Amino acid sequence: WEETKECAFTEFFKLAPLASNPALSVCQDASGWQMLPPAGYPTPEQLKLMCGTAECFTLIDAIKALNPNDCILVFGDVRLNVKKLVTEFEPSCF
Ligand code: NI
Repeated sequence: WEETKECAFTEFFKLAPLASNPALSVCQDASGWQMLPPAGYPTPEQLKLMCGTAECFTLIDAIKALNPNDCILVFGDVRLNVKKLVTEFEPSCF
């Protein structure tokens, strides 16, 4: 994956449909991990809760559906590659 190159700022606007996705607040509330605003990669306890929550799978797939680019999303001191995150999530649960 791309580990250095930053996303264009428009990458944030690509995330807009998640605000109309009911899986968003279910996953965030259940796990404590936030996509909006981005908290970055899940912490270990977060990931454990996400992997046991159906709606988190739904959300991650929803994010996949947005065609995230292979770049680093920067939000203050938060840095993550969303494309990497969503692609590696399911195996990360196993
Ligand atoms: Ni790489």
